[PDB]
Amino acid sequence: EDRPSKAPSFWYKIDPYRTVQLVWKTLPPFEANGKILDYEVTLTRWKSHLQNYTVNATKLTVNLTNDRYLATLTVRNLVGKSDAAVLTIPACDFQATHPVMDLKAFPKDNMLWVEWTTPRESVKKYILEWCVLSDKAPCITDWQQEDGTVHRTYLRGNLAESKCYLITVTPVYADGPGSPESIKAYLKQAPPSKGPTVRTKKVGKNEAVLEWDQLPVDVQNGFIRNYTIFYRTIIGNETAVNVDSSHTEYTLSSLTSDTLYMVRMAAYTDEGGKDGPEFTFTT
Ligand SMILES: [Cl-]
Repeated sequence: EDRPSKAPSFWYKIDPYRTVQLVWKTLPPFEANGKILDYEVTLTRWKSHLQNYTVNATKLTVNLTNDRYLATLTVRNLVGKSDAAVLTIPACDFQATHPVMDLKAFPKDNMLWVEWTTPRESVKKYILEWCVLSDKAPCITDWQQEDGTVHRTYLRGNLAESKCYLITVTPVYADGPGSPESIKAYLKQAPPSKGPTVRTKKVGKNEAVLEWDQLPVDVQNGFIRNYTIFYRTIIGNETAVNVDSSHTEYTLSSLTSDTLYMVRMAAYTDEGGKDGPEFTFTT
């Protein structure tokens, strides 16, 4: 046989000394060239001694100083160890620059494609992170790695429908990271799983002020384009009104004094709408 053909994809996440969570990917069999026994990591605090760890996992958490660190990672099979994958963990006082330009993300062939403008400087590699935005879950990111030549690609892995992904592309140079650039996108959108709840702020005699709360990101199932307010009387006709997606209050005009009105709202995505709970009041 032979040792692993390739060095693993290699990246990190840091947040307060500071705690760094080194992470890597599992090399495919046709690159691992055999059963993977373990991985070897080393971290050299600038101008200090080399620290090392061997693990049979795909992550490593350590407490580092706010100094700089050079990281190395080698996956090991029976025949030997793969080439090392190098990282530079920038000193706390590091200033990143040179972001990507014209970042954009769009679904095509059931895959979520990301593309940007290839920068002037020469890039060593790209890092694409992405998590599902929710109000009942933190931003836990999946990720991948691309060569410095790439300027158009797709997120590798299992992506969900009706889920709003926050994608981040990060240039990587020998020096450290470039400035990140993010963007929100869906693999496939769909009618919201819930409609807005219309309630009366200020009830009047010849005019009513209605308010509602924006749909939590998880129930939208796609970018909300606009709302729609329906209302009628027990014996009247139903009137519909369009409302900008940014509005949280609307004022019904031309209302009859001492009357009962019935109201309900709808939320619309690029793929349809959803009604909310019916509501009633009286002038
Ligand atoms: Cl990868």
